[PDB]
Amino acid sequence: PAVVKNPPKLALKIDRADVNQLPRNFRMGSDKYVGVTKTGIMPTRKGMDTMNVSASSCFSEKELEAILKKVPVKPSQFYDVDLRGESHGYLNGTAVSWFANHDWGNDGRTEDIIIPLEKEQLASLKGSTVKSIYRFDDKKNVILSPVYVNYNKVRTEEEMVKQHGANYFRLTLQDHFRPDDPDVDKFLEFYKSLPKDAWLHYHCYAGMGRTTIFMVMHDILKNAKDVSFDDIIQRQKLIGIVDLSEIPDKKKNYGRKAYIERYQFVQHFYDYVKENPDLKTPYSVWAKKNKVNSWEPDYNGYIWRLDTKDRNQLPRNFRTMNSAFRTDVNVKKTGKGFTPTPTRKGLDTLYMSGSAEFSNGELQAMLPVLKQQAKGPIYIMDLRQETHGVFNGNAVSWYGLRDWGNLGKNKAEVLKDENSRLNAARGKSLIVAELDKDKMPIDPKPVKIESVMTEQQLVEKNGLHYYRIAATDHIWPSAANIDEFINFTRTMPANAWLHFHCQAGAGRTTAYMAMYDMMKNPDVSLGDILSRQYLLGGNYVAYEIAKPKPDQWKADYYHQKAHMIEKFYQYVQENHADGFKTSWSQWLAA
Amino acid sequence: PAVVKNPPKLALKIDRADVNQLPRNFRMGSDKYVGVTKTGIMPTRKGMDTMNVSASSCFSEKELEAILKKVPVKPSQFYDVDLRGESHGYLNGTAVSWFANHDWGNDGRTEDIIIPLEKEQLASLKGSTVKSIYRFDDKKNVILSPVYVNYNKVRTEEEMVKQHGANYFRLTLQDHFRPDDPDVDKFLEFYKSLPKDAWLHYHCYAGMGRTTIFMVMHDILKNAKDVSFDDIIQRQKLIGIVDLSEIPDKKKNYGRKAYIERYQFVQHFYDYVKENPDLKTPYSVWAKKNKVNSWEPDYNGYIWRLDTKDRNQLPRNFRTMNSAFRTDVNVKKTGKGFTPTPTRKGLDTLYMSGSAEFSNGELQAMLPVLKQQAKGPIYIMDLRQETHGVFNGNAVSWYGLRDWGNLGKNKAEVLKDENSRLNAARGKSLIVAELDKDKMPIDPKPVKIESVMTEQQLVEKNGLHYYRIAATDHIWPSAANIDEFINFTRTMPANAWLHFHCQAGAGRTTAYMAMYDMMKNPDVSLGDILSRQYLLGGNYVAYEIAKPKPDQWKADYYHQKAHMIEKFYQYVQENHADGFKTSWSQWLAA
Repeated sequence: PAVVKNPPKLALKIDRADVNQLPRNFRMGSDKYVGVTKTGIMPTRKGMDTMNVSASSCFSEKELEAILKKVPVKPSQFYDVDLRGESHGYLNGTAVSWFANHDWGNDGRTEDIIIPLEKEQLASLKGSTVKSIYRFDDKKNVILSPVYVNYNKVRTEEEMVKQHGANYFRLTLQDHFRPDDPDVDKFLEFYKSLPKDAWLHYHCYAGMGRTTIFMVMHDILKNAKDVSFDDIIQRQKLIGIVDLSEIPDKKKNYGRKAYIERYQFVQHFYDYVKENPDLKTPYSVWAKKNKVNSWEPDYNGYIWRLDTKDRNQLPRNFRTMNSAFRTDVNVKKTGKGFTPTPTRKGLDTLYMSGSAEFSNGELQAMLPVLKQQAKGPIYIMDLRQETHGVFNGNAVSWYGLRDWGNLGKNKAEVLKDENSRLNAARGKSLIVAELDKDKMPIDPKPVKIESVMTEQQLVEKNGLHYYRIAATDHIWPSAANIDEFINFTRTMPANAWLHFHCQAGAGRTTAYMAMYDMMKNPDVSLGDILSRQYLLGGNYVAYEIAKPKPDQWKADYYHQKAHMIEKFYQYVQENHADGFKTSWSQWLAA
Repeated sequence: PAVVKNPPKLALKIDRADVNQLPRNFRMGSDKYVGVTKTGIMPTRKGMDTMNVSASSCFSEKELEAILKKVPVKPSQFYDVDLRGESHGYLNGTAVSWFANHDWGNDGRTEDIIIPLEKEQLASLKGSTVKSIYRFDDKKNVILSPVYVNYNKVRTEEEMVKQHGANYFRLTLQDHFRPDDPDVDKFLEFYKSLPKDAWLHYHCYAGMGRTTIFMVMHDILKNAKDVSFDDIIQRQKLIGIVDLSEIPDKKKNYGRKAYIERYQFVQHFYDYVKENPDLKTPYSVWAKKNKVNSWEPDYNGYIWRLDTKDRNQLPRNFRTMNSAFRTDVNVKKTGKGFTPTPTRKGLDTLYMSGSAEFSNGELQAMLPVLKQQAKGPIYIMDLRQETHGVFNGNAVSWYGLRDWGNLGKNKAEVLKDENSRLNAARGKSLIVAELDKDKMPIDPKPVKIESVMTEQQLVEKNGLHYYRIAATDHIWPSAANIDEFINFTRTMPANAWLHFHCQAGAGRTTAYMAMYDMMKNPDVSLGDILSRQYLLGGNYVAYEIAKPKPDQWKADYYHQKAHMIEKFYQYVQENHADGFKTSWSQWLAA
């Protein structure tokens, strides 16, 4: 096969053809030493025979059978530890994956985006039994001219391994680098919970880098108290093929730094198991305490942001289902299915409005407009996970990088944080600033906080009702959050009017309005729903970034929304009849 | 101007046209804040007043004048701290440099190779008066279309600066990376040695990256006990541009790691200054102690290598100045001036021979041949810096990476180490192995060491005289080692026969034989001497690698030999008259 001259950014290619044999670089913790150390003295073998571990490059289905046959245990005691962060899966028994230069197909992505993206990429292959798939050169690490592959099974590595009665565990590690502290913590949690008779098999693509890191971690976990670090490093070289302490002249600049960083990492890991036999205190906490921690971003709040100043007029992006379509249309900000002329039916019976956050004056201005249109209990649906409130009549919020100050907290932890911080601000002199295009404060100056109340106190004091859903800014609403919404609609009053809002009244606000709209009008088309919600004043829920520039971190999140809003529409179609007896979370299990 | 579609690997380009003005990104530790921090809160300015520091991008000669005229001190209290590792210089008042992708013109070179390489690169321009010099786009860091530059003077940044009465200090740092621990030590030593009214000006190419790192170090050094780490990081951004704590979304994989590594480095530097206000413990020592040290190779010996087995025959590459030229001559192994038919003038009376190391048996076979051609006392000149000796009749050495086991040691320390290790091995049983092409031991098996002696004891026991020069393997002999040799020849008998040897009989051996040949025969040209010495069985001293692969670390050292051998020649021509009154070191300094 010839080398592809103009390879695409991301190309699906063959990893391993289905062959009956042990996979490349297969090896066991009890194998004999091959070759010699630089001194010519063999390192001790102490503890090697009882580690119950193997490792290899990635494997085709038939190669996995050979492994299961070969290892001295039953599939139920076998755990496949999948270390690849790049997207991969199986066409029948053939292993495949999406390749980008340096095997950085999912470069910079987090696990919560990688696992779902991969599921989708594999899903896009189902429903066909023939596909053009590039070939690959292992030594030159480049893609080669394609060949058609016939198949009738598309599986993730987990589905495939489970179907042979074995276990599975994934880590989405970028090729060429040591794992970050959070992944080490995730791995140690998995390892601490295993049955004492478990057999771990590590693999990545080639079977050397990442896999050697983990074979050394395993060895350290089993024998650090009895064997030295240098002996562990050398014996893993002798039964595998990589010596982690080796920094070759071949490696320069960037590459060289990654080799050094991975070698220092296993040294820190060694020192960790050595000073913490019980693995009680987390690796990340230990590393942090000893200043050898890896870097992670911090999303915690650091500044009171002014969301909107008290003024007497409607809030930004305000709209009702009885509002006129917009004038400032821009098709470049729309997406799949946007017609400039949606049906607009069911809208008058849809008692729903939406807007950006509101201050005290903006809320006064809304009451008359809503009272005149409403025909039942009016609810303000606050969709903000971030801590926010009211300072001297102005809407403020505790802002952290990416507005993710409460990421990871449950609803109750959010409320406790919210009540706590707002209170701690009462009466003090604090900076409350508006943020510019780059999120830096504008002409910040301290100000005395006279009054402080939650948005709920402000809403109820004005005779409206209130319901909080702590949805994270910039992302598709979580499964639990969408269900908390559907549940709420089960028991809500008769002709309840729902006014949705987040920080700007675009992202979360429009996604929920669109979903509510679909629930009440399963006769309208997904395209019409999304189009009307955008024409009214929200954004286009299915919008995607055309040409993703480097600094556009939202790209994958927009894509995730585009995909899930359509999955929601299909949930409404198959479950509204029942009255949604099947919850969205349950339905997702299909 | 326009971008070049295919620039040469290394391309000479313009850094700064000569203009009368402050250089870009010029700033002073006393400047005022511009912009805000993310919290809206400004960091204290404590100590920023008395740092006596400035920074900027690289500058043209006129821009240096603008700086000197601008700072509040006289040229004599001014220190230009040049952080550029890339080769740079001046054509008249215009700054120029040799550019390679990512500005890694000298990627992986040590300061010992760089400073002289740069001097030779700049010298290569001397003589000519016109040069087509590529232009350069700062915003995209790409080589643009060439212009014709006319100059009458070529200078190093050091020569240009001192001519303006200022002081100069260089650190050869690679762009994009934090400084390594040994470079930090070298900086701390420079720093500790300064008068207290010194003005330090830092610059790299753009005035950011490397420069920001040292602006932050400088601040830390002057105010660590009074200002927090976070404040120094923020206030340095307010007067400069770059915020070191910022890891931007646009930085991925390799790039992102570098940003992180530099930010962690200034944090460790901060802890170090905090804990060592007196800067007594070197940074590297402290870093190793705390396990936050940067990685460096270990050249220490670790295995007894079998240099040459006790056999009865002349040693490898044996040869005399009465010998017959080689039959297997290879021109790909020669170089500038290789006549395949060089003179013979002054040879029959040079009284010189050479060869690889030798064991007991090979010395024996050598005596008869020498004692027959020698018309005076025979001296064995052992040119090995590495610790070696004789085990059970076999020539062995204590081999460390690159055979640099005694790197950085003086003659006395080398002999002390040699006696210690050789004696320590007597009686014991251990590995003495021969090495393969990868320097790994071939079939390592322990052996009992019955007898042990130094090469000196072996030589003197056989009635020959012994002299030792500790020359480092693979490189051009040091100025001190060359002078130690000249001095020896001035005190030896006029009929003395010198037999040089190293471990292979090629590198060090031929360079010294060639230098001696030139000293006795100032009449014959370099080419004759070098070819003559190659034909006789040595190697070509001016040999260079044609298409050097990334794994051939020796390329730059061969280049250095080819350059210094010619310089030595010019030393003879100008000093053979008075009998070398001025030493090679003294001359070199000119």
